[PDB]
Amino acid sequence: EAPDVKPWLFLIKPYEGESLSHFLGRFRRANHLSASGLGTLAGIGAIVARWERFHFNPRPSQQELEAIASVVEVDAQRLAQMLPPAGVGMQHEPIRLCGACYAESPCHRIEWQYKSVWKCDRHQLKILAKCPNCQAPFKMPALWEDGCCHRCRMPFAEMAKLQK
Amino acid sequence: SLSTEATAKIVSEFGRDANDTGSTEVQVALLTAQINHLQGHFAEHKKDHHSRRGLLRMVSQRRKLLDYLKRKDVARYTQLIERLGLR
Amino acid sequence: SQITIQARLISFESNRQQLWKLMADLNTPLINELLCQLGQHPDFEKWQQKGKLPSTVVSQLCQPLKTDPRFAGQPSRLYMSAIHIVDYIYKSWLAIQKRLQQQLDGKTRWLEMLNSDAELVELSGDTLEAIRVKAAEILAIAMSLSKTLFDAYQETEDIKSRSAISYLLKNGCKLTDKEEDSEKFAKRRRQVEIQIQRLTEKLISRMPKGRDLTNAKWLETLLTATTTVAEDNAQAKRWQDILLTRSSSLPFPLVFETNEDMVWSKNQKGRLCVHFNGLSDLIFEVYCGNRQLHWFQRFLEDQQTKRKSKNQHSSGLFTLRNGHLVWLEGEGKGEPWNLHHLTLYCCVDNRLWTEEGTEIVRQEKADEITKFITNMKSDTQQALIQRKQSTLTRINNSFERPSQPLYQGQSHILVGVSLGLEKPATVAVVDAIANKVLAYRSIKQLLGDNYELLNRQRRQQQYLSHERHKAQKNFSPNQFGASELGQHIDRLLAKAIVALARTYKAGSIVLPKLGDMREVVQSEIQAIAEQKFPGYIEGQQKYAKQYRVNVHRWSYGRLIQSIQSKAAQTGIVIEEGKQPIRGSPHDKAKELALSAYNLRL
RNA sequence: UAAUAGCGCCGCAAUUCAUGCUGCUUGCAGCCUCUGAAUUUUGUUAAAUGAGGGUUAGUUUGACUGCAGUCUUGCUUUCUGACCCUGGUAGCUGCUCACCCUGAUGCUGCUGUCAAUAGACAGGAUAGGUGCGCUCCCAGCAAUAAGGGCGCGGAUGUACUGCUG
Repeated sequence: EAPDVKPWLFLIKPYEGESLSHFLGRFRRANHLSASGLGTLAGIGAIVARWERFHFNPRPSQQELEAIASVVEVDAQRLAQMLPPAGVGMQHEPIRLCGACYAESPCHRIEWQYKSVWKCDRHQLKILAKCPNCQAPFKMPALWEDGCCHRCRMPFAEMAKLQK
Repeated sequence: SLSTEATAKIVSEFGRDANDTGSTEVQVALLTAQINHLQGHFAEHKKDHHSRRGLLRMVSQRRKLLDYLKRKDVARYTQLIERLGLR
Repeated sequence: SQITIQARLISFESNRQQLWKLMADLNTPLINELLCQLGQHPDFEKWQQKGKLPSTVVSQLCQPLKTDPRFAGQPSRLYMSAIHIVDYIYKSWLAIQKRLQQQLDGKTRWLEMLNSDAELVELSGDTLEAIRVKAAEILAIAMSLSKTLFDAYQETEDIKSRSAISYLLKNGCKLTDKEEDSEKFAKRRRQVEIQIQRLTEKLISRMPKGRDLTNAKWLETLLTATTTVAEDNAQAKRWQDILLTRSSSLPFPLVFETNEDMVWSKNQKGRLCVHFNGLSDLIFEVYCGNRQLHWFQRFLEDQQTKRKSKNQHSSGLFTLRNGHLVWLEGEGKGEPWNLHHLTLYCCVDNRLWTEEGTEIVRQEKADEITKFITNMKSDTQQALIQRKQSTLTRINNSFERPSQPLYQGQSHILVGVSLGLEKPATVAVVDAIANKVLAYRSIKQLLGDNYELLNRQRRQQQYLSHERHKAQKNFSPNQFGASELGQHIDRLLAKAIVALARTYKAGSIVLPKLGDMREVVQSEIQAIAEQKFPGYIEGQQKYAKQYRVNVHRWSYGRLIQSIQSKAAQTGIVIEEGKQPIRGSPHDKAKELALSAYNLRL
């Protein structure tokens, strides 16, 4: 039997602005889970495999974010900060990257998917929508395991040099 | 769809250089040429429900290319709208 | 009791073209008078609350449109046809909306009331037995039981002891010892939540749309969308939803609600003819098969009999009741009045055919008119009464008509009809005082020589559904289905069931209270599918497609109507009862008829 | 060559009774010669169902009067028969395709002759697989379900059937 221990997971701390797709992706590498495995563990079923693709057509409800909060140990109000604010239209087709800031914080920021964002203000640089050398489109942010282009294997931190 | 000569004629007039095969001004000029020829047929053969699918795609593509060009460069957008007689 | 018969009308172009021009011009105030209530009218939400249109409002919107430069060219009877149709469009639509509002409330009460056994213990602060004892007291007080229990829950909250009334209601107005599975309860409570959601999605219905023949909105939208740039995705889709819309090719029919507003005659050639009030220049010739001619001769004989008798007989007993004049769609090319086909549909009360049946309608109207006059007891009201008193005296003067003794059945012999998915009908004839089944029929007997047609219907539905899919992917216009075959099979069964009822001298035919089976199944399969594909909504919809589709194709309302019509033409009473959930198709039919007999008192 | 399986129908072989068949006890006994329900089985020049697309104001199902005599109309549909075709050039128009892998409610599948090019000519609803059919299965193709791989120019502030025709 257990040596008097409370039930646990490899919890992770969220970064200052990462997207819910990227955060769930990290959580299911810190713990070795499949997307449907994490959805099953949370009790919300196949829902998680939409959110990793930014398929928020029906948006994440309060009850679904609370279910994930019970697994990932982040409250529903901090999970909501990893999604667009009410009426801020995002686009989920082109995944986009600053890359200059990815050296300061290795994450996909939610703000790069807003229809209103075209340049990163911390660095005053145009946002990328494909690998600057091989023109490949980026994988969904849950899959950013290596932090580099999947085709030509160029680090995202080096794409700082090739933009604007 | 357009004849070979008609495409070559349209890309040579909206292309900014001999290199433009498909800048946003060339792509909107080819969709505009198609839409005009398609409105002259689809208003006559009102029963042709396979051509309404073609028109509604082709108009919706033009609008996306125009909205992109509007934000990218308003001067290029204004000149393109004039040259195509759009409002 | 009513039936509709039909004939094509033939007349030289000038007459078929002049009538088309009046109907293409009349079709337009049929649209403007819907818009004058669709958006213009300020009281509209008061009508949606009451469920009924005020009896004069459409006439008060039409009266000033009679002088409109666009609408002024039409006879007084074509405006009454417009007022009729628009009255019936809203008088239907408001009555659809009111029953949906009533169902949404009538289940919103139940979703609050439906509690698990553990929730009743928490909400009462007491034992589930204390709840069983109070439920036994409530039945003792009560002894319309279900209605009384809902009243006793609305009123009489009684320190939350009405929780025991909810315990009766969820148990079907009975005591239960068993304590329920929370998974079965979760499925049950979820079905109610799904029905509430779907009723709101339905209650938010579209307003009535008129038949715009002009294409003007479509042509304006085409030249807009091709020459201009939308400012929004919503505007670009608003133009798409217009451009995809198929426009109507036929005007609304004329409705002539007064039987005398059709005048009949015999042509020199011996053919029958007709003309309409306000169109008395345009003679039309009747063309119909001899299988229906006897009514069109009767129309002219009813008219001649009144005219030969100085109006001392009333059209209150004319065999014709009302006519609907409609253009049926033709094929190929030509002007609309040369391409389409004038068809006159006559409503006929079939029991006016015979003298013994005419006497029923004489007594029915004489009682209704006597009551109306005594309920009235105004200016023009004085003339309305004189018209009613004059109908009440004239209706006693008989037309010379065919004689046939009325059918009479045994008050103890009933035909039970059981409907289902696999067996569309199955029949048990019961002598209810003997408790003896006189006969049973399964489908192979109940339409005999025609039993190949059920297998044909299932082949044709399956074959044609696949061809329609293949055709849609290619944009072919060829789109066909088994609907007329299903209509024929439902009529073969309706004749055979009533022939069997006559054979055994049955006093009545018994039909099940099936109700809204389609919506019930749709919520049951969804509450279940949500447990097997959680979060994967596309998998939930795919769960039992063939079962849900077969229930949406199940023609039970059309078979129930087909039997009603043929039974009432024969004179056999229709009765109803609860259809058993378990037993064979025969046992269902047996217990259904016996239940309807037990409900006599 | 292949199509073994699965699913839906069609009868055929049985078994069990009745809504049936002999009696009078008007409710029992008795069996399956019929007419019917239920289960199981089967694919034997058994039997029965059997969707390539089209064609007639077609015939019969009708009304009235004592089963005989009068009158009769050509409407809207479902089958069974029979016959015909398996198309022609003159414009307009949608979709699809750089090139590959997976192969979809994807397309194609008859007889004979000439070519053995991908197509003509002459027959034809027997027309890939079984008693008969399918979204199933076999064979060929697969750009015109979808996903993934990925070459060279334009564009590259999110647009990109936008190029390779």
